[PDB]
Amino acid sequence: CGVPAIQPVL
Amino acid sequence: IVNGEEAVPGSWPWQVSLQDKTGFHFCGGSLINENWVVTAAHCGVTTSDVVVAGEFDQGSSSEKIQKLKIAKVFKNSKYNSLTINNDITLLKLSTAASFSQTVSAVCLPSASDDFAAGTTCVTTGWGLTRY
Amino acid sequence: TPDRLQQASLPLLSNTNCKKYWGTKIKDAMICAGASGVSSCMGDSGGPLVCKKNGAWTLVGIVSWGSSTCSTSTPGVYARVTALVNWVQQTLAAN
Ligand SMILES: *[B-](O)(O)[C@H](Cc1cccc2ccccc12)NC(C)=O
Repeated sequence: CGVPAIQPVL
Repeated sequence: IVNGEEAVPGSWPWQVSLQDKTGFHFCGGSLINENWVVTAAHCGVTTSDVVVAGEFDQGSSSEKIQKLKIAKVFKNSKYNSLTINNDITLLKLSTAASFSQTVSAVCLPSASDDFAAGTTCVTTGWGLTRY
Repeated sequence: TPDRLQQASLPLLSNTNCKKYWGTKIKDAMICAGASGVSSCMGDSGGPLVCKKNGAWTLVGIVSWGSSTCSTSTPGVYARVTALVNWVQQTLAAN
């Protein structure tokens, strides 16, 4: 859980 | 979100949109596995509402989204609508979500987890950007 | 409401510091964040407040309530998941 396949960019 | 920015499409895979039968977005939610969504008790979800997963642009017709039906609404019995305390409702999907690159689960913390003041976290959603 | 999904980074506050804004309305199953130039608003309710812990994003709060005007200088209030996770576990196990 909690690890997206498409990384967020902040 | 006032003063936020547009997200990278698909980068918050657990984020779902609660929409009424009219197609109107009224609340957000998070997938905790393929059959359960966590949302706020004050959202007042009923089984006539739909959970939309895999969506980024609610104005787009070409996204492969998942419109999931709700089997049951579990409003925390401790929820106090007068104080808005214990504001949580679980939704059991009658149709399980299909996890993909754009649809997956967020982790839940242990009851003893510590998240210190000053820590920078992130919040996401389709709420008002200007009030 | 916006068509595309929005995001915003924001700091968590202590319940003591948050009570300076909201007084006694701040209960134990609540956690405050914001007052940093951003604000959750109408339509965001039920959504996540996630923090990265040991490399994974974990659900720390659920968008709950705040300023009627979505003031970016007042703390937003979220349901503290750490105080509700045991109920989530019981509910999932029984159904
Ligand atoms: B919800 O129903 O979209 C709403 C969210 C809300 C409203 C106003 C200010 C907020 C600040 C921080 C977090 C959420 C906020 N909840 C309610 C009770 O209207």
